Amino acid sequence: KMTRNSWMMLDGTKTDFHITVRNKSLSCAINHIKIIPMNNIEQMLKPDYWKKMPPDDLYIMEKQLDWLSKSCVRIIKLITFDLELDNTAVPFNFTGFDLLIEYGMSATDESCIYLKKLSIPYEVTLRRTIEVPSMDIIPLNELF
Amino acid sequence: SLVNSKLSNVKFKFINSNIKVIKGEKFTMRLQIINSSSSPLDLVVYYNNTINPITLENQYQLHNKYRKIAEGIILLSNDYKIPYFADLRFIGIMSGYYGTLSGLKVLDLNTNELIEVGNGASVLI
Repeated sequence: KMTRNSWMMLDGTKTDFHITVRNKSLSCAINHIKIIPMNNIEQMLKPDYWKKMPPDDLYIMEKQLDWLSKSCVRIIKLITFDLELDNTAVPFNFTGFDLLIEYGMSATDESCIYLKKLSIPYEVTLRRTIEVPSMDIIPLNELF
Repeated sequence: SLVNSKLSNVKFKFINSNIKVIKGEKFTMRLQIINSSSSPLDLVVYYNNTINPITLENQYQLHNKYRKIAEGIILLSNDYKIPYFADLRFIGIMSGYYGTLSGLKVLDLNTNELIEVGNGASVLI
């Protein structure tokens, strides 16, 4: 459970490891470095609004609530591992955005899709820093 | 100088002199608000830079009046919440005699009446 950020592109290196059960405390052989969350949100939100430019009756506006989290996932390869560097990169976030989650995939295989799920809760609020609530357009005619 | 209200005891005057000289650059303009202190607050300004959409020569005379009201000056702090004294912030684009510069409208947020301040002038030469 972390805390709030402003509209900057910050990063998170969380302290506690998850469980991630395997043989023993040997190396996980593929460790993520740039996790990059909120690089799903800029190909959710523009396909939200560019089908909001006709009237809304689409399947993307059909009782969907995956914008409350926009929960990405981190996939890996073949024990407990401390959390990586996030680079959360918040610049295009809606005002209804209030939470995140990370269903981490714990892989191990010989010739098999044998995985598990490891999920994290994250609460974060927003600094509404600056807003432009209006615009208007004026032409001109004088040479100065 | 002064115009009285329609709803409250509020009166509007301009402390700076109503005939004033400026070029096309920036200038400082200052407005009096004196009322009764029963609800001494919640007025808003806005200049409303849009054309009032409106005989043929009068048909192109009322338009050319309105197209130099709504294009001449621009108010650089519109939606100014008042709280007495306020220095309203304009810059003018094109030049002329803007006697009774009549775009700017204050309004009482309870019981919305379109209060107008049709006073003041500005030559821009």
